Parts: sequence; structure tokens; C-alpha cells
Amino acid sequence: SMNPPPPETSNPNKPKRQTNQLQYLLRVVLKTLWKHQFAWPFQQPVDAVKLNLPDYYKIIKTPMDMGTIKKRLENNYYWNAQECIQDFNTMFTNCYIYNKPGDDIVLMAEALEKLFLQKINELPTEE
Ligand SMILES: CCc1c(C(=O)NC)[nH]c(C)c1C(C)=O
Repeated sequence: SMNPPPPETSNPNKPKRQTNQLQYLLRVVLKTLWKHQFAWPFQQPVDAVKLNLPDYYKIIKTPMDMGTIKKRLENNYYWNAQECIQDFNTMFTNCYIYNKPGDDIVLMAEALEKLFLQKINELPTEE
């Protein structure tokens, strides 16, 4: 029932890269989702205590959110685009795994994910 440590956003010994695909993921992909009217539930880690979801972290062992992804991009956590893409995908998957089909949060994740898929479809080729 208590909240876990948030996902890591800083790790100095992890090697880093700033690539055009990763720049696209911040400038285009993250910006689009972050400003969306349904972004708010996904803008920070699930606070299981305040939301009263004591089994959330019992079920979800790989939590992820756009707040975390935003810091990871802004502070250059990643080596490649696929890591960041996997984080976005994990965030959506967590939602569908934990919640019931047709809950509001699932509709929200579905709208965000649709946009995410359209942008990732136009991911530039690596420079
Ligand atoms: C419905 C509770 C919830 C929020 C939220 O309401 N955040 C403020 N965000 C997420 C990802 C969820 C779940 C359980 O998937």
C-alpha cells in the first residue's frame, strides 16, 4: 500500500547520448502528449497512497510516467530512442494491465497512445 521509490532519472555512470531521434522524442513526442487534455494522470508517478490503490504496486512492477520520461529526456538519461520508446510503451501497458477495459484512465491512455504511435511512425532516421 505504500509508494515505492520513483523510477531513476539520474545515473552518472550510465553512458549517455544526445541523438536526433532522442531530440525528436522530447521536442515532438513528449511535447505532444504532455500538453494533451488527458495528460494529467500520466504527468507524475502513480501516488498509490492518495489515490487509495494499495494493490497498484503489488501488480505493477515496472512503473513509468511522463514526468519521469520528461526528466530522462531533459537531463539526458538515455543512450538511444528505443529505451525512451520502451518507457512510453511500459507506461501505457501498466495502465491496461492494472485497470478495467473502458475505465476513463484507459480511454485517456488510448488517446495518448494513438498520438504516440502517429509521431513514432514519423521518427527520423538516425543522423
Ligand atoms: C486512476 C488512477 C491513475 C492516475 C491518476 O489519477 N493520476 C493523478 N494515473 C494513472 C496512470 C492511474 C492508474 C491507476 O492507472
